[PDB]
Amino acid sequence: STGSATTTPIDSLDDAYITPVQIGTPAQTLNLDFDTGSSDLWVFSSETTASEVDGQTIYTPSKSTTAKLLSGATWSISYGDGSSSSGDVYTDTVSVGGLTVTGQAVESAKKVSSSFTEDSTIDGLLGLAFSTLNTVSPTQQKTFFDNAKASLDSPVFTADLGYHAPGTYNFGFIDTTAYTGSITYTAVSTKQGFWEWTSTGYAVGSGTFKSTSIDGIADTGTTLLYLPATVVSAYWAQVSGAKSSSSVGGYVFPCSATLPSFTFGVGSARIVIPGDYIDFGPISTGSSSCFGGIQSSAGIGINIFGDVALKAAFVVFNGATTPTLGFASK
Repeated sequence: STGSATTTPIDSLDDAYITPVQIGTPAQTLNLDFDTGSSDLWVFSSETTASEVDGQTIYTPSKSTTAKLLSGATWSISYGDGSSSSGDVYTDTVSVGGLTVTGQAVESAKKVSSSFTEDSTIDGLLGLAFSTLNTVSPTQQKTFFDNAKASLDSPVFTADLGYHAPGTYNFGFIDTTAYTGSITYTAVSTKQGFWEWTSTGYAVGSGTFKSTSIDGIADTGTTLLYLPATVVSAYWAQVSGAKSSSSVGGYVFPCSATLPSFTFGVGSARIVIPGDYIDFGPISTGSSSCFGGIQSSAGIGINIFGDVALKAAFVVFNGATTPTLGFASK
């Protein structure tokens, strides 16, 4: 089997991407944030504290003839941005782009933190990291991809995120029309539960490529590109007037600037992020200070190849017995 679904930016800045997902019988379609950095499929629901729902579409398990309470199971997750959610668990039928998994754990939110409530466009998350990170207790549950894998034509999914435009998540096949050149594959460590890999270096604009190993994670659920402070300083030093602002929480730059590109290495191959992809717009409405799309990881503990980086590539998440990642230009 295969599946193919369009993923759409939630706003004009590509702050996140939503993909429609069918849950239950009859189908209830919710727009979920596909997140290769976590491993829970959780949704706003009829059980979510009413004051914490503000415009999201909810899953109502009582209206699904295939929903079954997973007795005794609870979940609770905290994300790197400080947001969180928790609740109980149903199993139900879940379909993405024509690919159907029966008995998928659907984690029903009883509580969500403010950033989730405040984002009316995101009805939940669909985790695509390794199932060892799944938070369901006392019986850990498998991700949608893990459950589908054996049925897929090939044990892979691909992320093709658009810049200010829709893109595609495919399951079970590699669309050879969706990229240019060849796909370069690179080793993955699953030791932390992430799609963790080592970039071979970087360049800023037309500058020379610096060969240096940068371990990080391919994370569709993180908006920006978080890299070591040395790398980030070298990038922003090429932008007149750019500075790190403690009050704003990162590098800002004059909105009048034209940003340089940023290149990252994948083995001997190179992925070029155009400068425009690094502009996240005014820090507040009407400001001439703009927020940068490349930020320091120094306070995180891990480097994160988020959407800013991934949207410049066609990315293969190869879930073979030994997982690997593939990157192609497009």
